[PDB]
Amino acid sequence: GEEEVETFAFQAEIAQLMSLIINTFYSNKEIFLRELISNASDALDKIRYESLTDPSKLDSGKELKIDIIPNPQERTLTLVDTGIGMTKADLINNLGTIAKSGTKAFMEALQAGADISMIGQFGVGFYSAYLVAEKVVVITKHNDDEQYAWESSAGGSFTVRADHGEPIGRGTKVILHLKEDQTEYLEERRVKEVVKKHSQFIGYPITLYLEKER
Ligand SMILES: COc1c(C)cnc(Cn2cc(C#CCC(C)(C)O)c3c(Cl)nc(N)nc32)c1C
Repeated sequence: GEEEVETFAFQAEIAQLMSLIINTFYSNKEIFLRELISNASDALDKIRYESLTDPSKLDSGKELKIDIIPNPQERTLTLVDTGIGMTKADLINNLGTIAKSGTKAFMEALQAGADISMIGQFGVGFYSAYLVAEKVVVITKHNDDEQYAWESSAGGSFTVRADHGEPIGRGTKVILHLKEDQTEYLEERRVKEVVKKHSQFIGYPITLYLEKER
């Protein structure tokens, strides 16, 4: 009803990127974590910076953090930040619009012998989620907008709806529904090893949750 879903097509360039990400043979999948962590960090930087001018921007939650939560029984890995969040326009229009050129350069660079690990230099690392995820759900809440859920299982489309499930207050929760072959990422020990390798110096506390059972 009010949480009625609308389905949208990805920009052509982004659909091909995502296909390339899903169908290229590439073993170093763990780079997805660096990119999602990097995104969480920039969103937290943004809200911190804006809060300096206008401190009431933190009324929706003072704490600036990242939690990484592996759940084996649901086959999900979640990354939750208390960053700036995304508006409806961001999710439907602006993120796609901005990412076209990065996507097009990335693919050109791949043709010319760059590797998929370099996705972050092109501003489009979010889509490396599909190295490991069959489906990605993003819950997000920006100040003065309402909470939204974005979802996609690739194949060229995404859905956006109002989300009246549990309030996140402010931020983004990226829920990675992992592929059957990628369950190593549902163990804290693996997640820890990847965070130490690639994201040790992030300027926010990253709590790695321990799976309650394997
Ligand atoms: C819907 O899913 C996505 C898609 C399709 C593409 N990219 C991203 C990456 N991304 C982008 C975020 C943003 C923003 C808008 C500004 C920069 C104005 O805050 C943004 C934010 Cl605000 N937070 C996080 N964690 N990631 C973000 C996501 C999550």
